[PDB]
Amino acid sequence: ADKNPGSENMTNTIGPHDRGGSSPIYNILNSYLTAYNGSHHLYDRMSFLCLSSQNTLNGACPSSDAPGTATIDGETNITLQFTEKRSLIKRELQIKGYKQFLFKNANCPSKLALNSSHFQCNREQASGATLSLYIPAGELNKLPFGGVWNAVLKLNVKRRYDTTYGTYTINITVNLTDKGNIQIWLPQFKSNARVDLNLRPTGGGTYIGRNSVDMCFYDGYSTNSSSLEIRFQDDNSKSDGKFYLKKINDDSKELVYTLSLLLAGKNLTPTNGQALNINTASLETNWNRITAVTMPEISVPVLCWPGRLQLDAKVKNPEAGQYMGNIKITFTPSSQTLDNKQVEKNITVTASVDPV
Repeated sequence: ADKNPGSENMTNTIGPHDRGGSSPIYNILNSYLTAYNGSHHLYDRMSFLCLSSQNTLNGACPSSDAPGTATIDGETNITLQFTEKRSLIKRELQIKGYKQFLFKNANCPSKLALNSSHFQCNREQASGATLSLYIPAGELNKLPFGGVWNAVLKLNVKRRYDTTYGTYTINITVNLTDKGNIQIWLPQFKSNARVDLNLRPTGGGTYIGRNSVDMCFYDGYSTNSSSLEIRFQDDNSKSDGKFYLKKINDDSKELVYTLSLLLAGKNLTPTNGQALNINTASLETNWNRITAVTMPEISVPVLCWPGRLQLDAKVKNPEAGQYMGNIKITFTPSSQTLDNKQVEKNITVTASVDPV
């Protein structure tokens, strides 16, 4: 059908793609018709130019008509800046671009650089042209961490050495997950987290203690997840929502403690085995130098939801000795409904009742 060139606004959503795998080719435009007319030949030399030759804000690539009359065969390299939604971190990816001409009586489907001079097919003038844009295989692998990476590609649509018809504004959104790196990060412990309750006698057989453990909940997605499920649980599940330390060498002797959690500005009170479901929108985030669980690498600090877990004990007439228990923390960040895996972290909790 006939088509008159002009400005257009487009949207592309890439993904979700997980950083654990190599990224495949992503088609942004495939032989998209930019212009065509069956009677005249005003569209016999369609060209596409970036707005700047080096500034990647909206895509950097040749910003004027190629000066040589020689046809430039092949594809144009476009360097495009992507900004991660939450972190505001900027990185550049390559987009490949090319045009193809349409002729009424013959076929010359050579790919031409966006900038190229026009040519005739068997002495015939083109009647129109298509535009193709894609992200080459492997480009996303360059990105440093999971998140929502956005770019706005801009190309002016032109009749070579003549009228500029308008601008194509192409919004590209890359949903880059990093599932293998979803984790509960503990700044003070690479492994085997342990806290002692620091019990001290206050007289009358009463013992009081308090300590805390810092953690950060990381979704491998720059905190773009809209909700999280979090739970704290211990061995001694006796079904009363309480947490117990047991005397080493004497399981029958127990010691009760309680938990409170400052989760990114929200004060919570976790009870044994009760899952907490929190909407993410109002939660604060912190930057943490969180490392990869295995691979792929997280090369630069990432956003996460910080939590300070406080353990309190006020205990009456406990028997002297060493006590120990475990807290199993589980975490599941929401998803657009794939439905992420649950991850965990274990904290060894101890306490000494020492009347000295």
